[PDB]
Amino acid sequence: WVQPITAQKPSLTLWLDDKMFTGLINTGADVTIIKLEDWPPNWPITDTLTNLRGISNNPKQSSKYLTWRDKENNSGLIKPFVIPNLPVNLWGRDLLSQMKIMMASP
Amino acid sequence: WVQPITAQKPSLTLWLDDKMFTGLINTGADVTIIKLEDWPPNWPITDTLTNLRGIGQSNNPKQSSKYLTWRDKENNSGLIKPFVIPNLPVNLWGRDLLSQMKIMMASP
Amino acid sequence: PYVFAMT
Repeated sequence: WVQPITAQKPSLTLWLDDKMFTGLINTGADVTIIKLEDWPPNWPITDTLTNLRGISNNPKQSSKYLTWRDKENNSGLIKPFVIPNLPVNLWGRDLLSQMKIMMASP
Repeated sequence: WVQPITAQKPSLTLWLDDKMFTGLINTGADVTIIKLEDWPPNWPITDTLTNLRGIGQSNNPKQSSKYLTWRDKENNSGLIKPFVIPNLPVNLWGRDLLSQMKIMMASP
Repeated sequence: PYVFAMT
């Protein structure tokens, strides 16, 4: 697939385990973040010793790895962080590199 | 040019006016930010009543008073008016600049 | 505007 970078939020819909999530393609983040409001309560969470420097939070994280699958049936594993009070899910480079996504200009 | 998205910081060097800056390609940001530590002191900035919302919120950031000519190594060029923020680790190229560069994201 | 750097 091909997506131009515009002023509009660049967006990606995929499956994490058996649930569909939509999120922002975020080359600025090393890690993927799902808003807690979207997180199925039965999926176990853990504390981390991580610090997320923003524009600072100590995120919880998925206890298990999740299978991501896209609409073309590419798939892999990510262990996203889970943070409340976020407006969008953020697809980070942990996921984006597994998708072999390139940036190109003419 | 073509840059694959990896675990490493995706990086871009260009001129803003007559100065070279390097920054993080950040499709996650609507606007471009230059760390104050990098900002030429003779370049005027202004107060804004805007809010930069992310993991947290930076109220009333400064912004370049003038538009800057951005230029890349192939002599493509255009204008951006970046925000200027202290305590940041990298300059952030946002989609305001990236859309002017006609950059595409593509998977095989 | 929204800004997502989390080194």
